[PDB]
Amino acid sequence: NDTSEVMLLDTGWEFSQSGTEKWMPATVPGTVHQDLISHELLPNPFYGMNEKKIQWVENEDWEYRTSFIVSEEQLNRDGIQLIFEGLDTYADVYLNGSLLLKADNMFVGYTLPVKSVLRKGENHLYIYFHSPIRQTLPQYASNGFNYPADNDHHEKHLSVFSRKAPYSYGWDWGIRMVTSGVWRPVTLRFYDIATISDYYVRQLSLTDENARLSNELIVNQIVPQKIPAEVRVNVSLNGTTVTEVKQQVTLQPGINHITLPAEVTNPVRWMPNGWGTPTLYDFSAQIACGDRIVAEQSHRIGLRTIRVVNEKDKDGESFYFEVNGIPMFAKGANYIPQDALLPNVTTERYQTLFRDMKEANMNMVRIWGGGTYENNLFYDLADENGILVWQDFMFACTPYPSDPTFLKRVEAEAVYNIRRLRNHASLAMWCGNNEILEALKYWGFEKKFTPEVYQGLMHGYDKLFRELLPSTVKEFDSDRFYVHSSPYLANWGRPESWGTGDSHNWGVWYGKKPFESLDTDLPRFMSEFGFQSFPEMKTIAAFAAPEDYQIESEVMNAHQKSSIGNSLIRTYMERDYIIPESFEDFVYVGLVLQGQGMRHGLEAHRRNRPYCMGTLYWQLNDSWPVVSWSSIDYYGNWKALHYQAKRAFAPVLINPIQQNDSLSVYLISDRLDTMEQMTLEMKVVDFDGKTLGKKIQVHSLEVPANTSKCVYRAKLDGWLTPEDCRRSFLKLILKDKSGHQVAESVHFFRKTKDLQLPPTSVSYQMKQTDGKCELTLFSSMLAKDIFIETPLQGARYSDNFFDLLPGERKKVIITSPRIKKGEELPVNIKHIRETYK
Ligand SMILES: OC[C@@H]1[C@@H](O)[C@H](O)[C@H](O)c2[nH]c(CNc3ccccc3)c[n+]21
Ligand SMILES: [Br-]
Ligand SMILES: [Br-]
Ligand SMILES: [Br-]
Ligand SMILES: [Br-]
Ligand SMILES: [Br-]
Repeated sequence: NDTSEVMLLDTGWEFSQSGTEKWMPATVPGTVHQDLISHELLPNPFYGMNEKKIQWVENEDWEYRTSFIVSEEQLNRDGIQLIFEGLDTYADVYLNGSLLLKADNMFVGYTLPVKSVLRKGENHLYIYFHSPIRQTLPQYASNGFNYPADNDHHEKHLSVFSRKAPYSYGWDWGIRMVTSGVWRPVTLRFYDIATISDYYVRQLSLTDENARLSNELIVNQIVPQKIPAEVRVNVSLNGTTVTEVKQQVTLQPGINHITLPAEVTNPVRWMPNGWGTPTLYDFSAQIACGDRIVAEQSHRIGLRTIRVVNEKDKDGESFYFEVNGIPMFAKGANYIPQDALLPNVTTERYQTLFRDMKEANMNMVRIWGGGTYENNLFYDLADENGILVWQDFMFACTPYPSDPTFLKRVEAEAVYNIRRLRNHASLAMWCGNNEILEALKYWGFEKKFTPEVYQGLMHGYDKLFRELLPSTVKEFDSDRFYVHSSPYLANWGRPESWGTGDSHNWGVWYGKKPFESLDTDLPRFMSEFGFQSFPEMKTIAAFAAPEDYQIESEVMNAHQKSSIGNSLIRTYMERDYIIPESFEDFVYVGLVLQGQGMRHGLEAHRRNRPYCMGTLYWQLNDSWPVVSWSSIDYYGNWKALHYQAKRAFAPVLINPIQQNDSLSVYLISDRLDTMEQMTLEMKVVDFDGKTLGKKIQVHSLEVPANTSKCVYRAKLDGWLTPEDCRRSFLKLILKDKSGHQVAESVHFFRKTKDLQLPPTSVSYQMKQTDGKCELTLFSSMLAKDIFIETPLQGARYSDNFFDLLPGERKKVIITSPRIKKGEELPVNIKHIRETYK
């Protein structure tokens, strides 16, 4: 890119428990815990009851060291800069006898001038990590009260004192592994003249005819002389220059601010998943001094507008996203860290997770505030997949300190990550925290703390979430939306508040409300709602024994962290399904349950646009093997919920909704084009495959762009008897003028437990080659909610958790790199009727 040389300090690292004098090889970026595991100095933290057996680690201090060589030629470069993209958390960094840095915030990258401290030959780097617990014990003792952070799984709630990933201290789906280490890369850059400290491509305006941009560079010049330079910006698309601009300057020692306007005529816009291509331009800034390009930085840039509209209206206060001027109904999920040990998350795992969102027709992900500001790769993948990103700051569920030192650390991370992320097309909004305002209003505090301490907490809220964070966003990301808290007003126990802003409706699960309540309890935007399930058996076998297999054994409860657990799964299951006697069948039906109940809500929210303008379910993914609200387990396996979210988020959806012994059929489209001259066709089919009555035809339908509309209503009485309702289903297709199918749905008229399901044999043929299995499935009679189960971790399915309709063949492709020709894939097909006698 330029004349600099970058040395990655990713080898030759060793670590030691402080005070032992024993050193072992370590992997950096990494964690103390992984380094221990890799020498069998911890048990598999995820296996069994082993969580208690790993806790001692957080009490020790840990040292890391490496050495490296610098040449006489490198040492004579104008500048040499050591960069820590991440240190978790309290780290004293020494290089060749110099204390370079006393680090104290996991979420901040540190850039350090080191030329004057480096030596020709061997150079020695030592990092001392103070235990974040022992570091903060004296701070807690001075505080005189315990912050109410119930997800911090320790008697003393020390999490609140440290700018360290909240979930690391435990959460209601997570293991406590309070880890330390060099968690993101370390980089030594040898360079001449200057580095580009920041490059911000600021969009000033965008219309169909012109995008106007301001390229804002901050250049740190490291030599004593004034240096003539030319700044150049090249804008390209797919390798071809679109526009190019330049500016002469003379760079002064220290910081220089440079602004170059650029325009792209007839811009090709970045569109979200579902509405087109997520086009990205390549913007490259260079600093040229004489012949040499001494510094260069590039960003991929998406040209689009995002506006969050949050305005008083007749229904209360709206909360929705307008993308490229068009209201966009949000479809997605809440994202949590993908591992207890962040650096174990590989490039491949990030890529697969985005394939999983894109394939489920999502257009939004919330990076929830108990995790981390995600790495650059996460955002690059969001940009290239058309997925909008809601980014919480990293504060969740408790009030936090607001003393001057604490607020300076926070300001440092807010500036760092805002500048880090603000060039991403995907980045859509910032949210000050998760549930802290709700917590302060509703969760009991005025009777847990003195009135003085409670008042302090309330003024402390404002200092951080209503002043410091919104001011920082206004300064560094001024055209992006900020809201101080999610949910900002609406509270799930208070119906009167549901028309105001975004909701976390935990009436389902925590309030024990039936899934049917999601049809009536409607929000303006659902930013959280959820339901737990045990993960499938091959994941259970990664973490439990057949002994170790009851819903409330020590081990199952050890793998449940919500305030209840596993009893609640059984309670809800009983409402809708016959509860199976075996543990394996109970796991299967609980997957089915979570998928069917949650998709009922996803459909209610889309059906009720424009009152409701988004749904993000809790939660996408898992950080370890566990029972949780996730749609995808720790090993990448889609639960039923993920297949059902795909179906519910389909661009065009036929949604039959039955209430009060009556059926309505809604046609729901997130297409940018209107469909004309459409025909809905339906027919009742019993479980043996025989049609009941005649086909019903609704012709001449239009499905306008971005709308949900009722096209058919019929009372059940006079049409089907209670007996038929238990013994048949409705098949629904939507087709264009010429008979081409654009959508299909199936409807059942009774709860699954009330269906008279025939005993049946799902048979299959298989064609297996390397990487691939093609199965053809057949059953003469209905097989309900079939699960095609294979022991192969992370195998992918074209479909799963679907009703196999009577006498109707169904092709399913299974893929995995570990599918070998001639070593046939174990396949177990389960279905509802098989689970009881
Ligand atoms: O409990 C599941 C999820 C959480 O993991 C996550 O923090 C997410 O923001 C969230 N919000 C709630 C609702 N609020 C509470 C539930 C239980 C105890 C305290 C608060 C539930 N959940
Ligand atoms: Br330097
Ligand atoms: Br520097
Ligand atoms: Br300047
Ligand atoms: Br605010
Ligand atoms: Br009904």
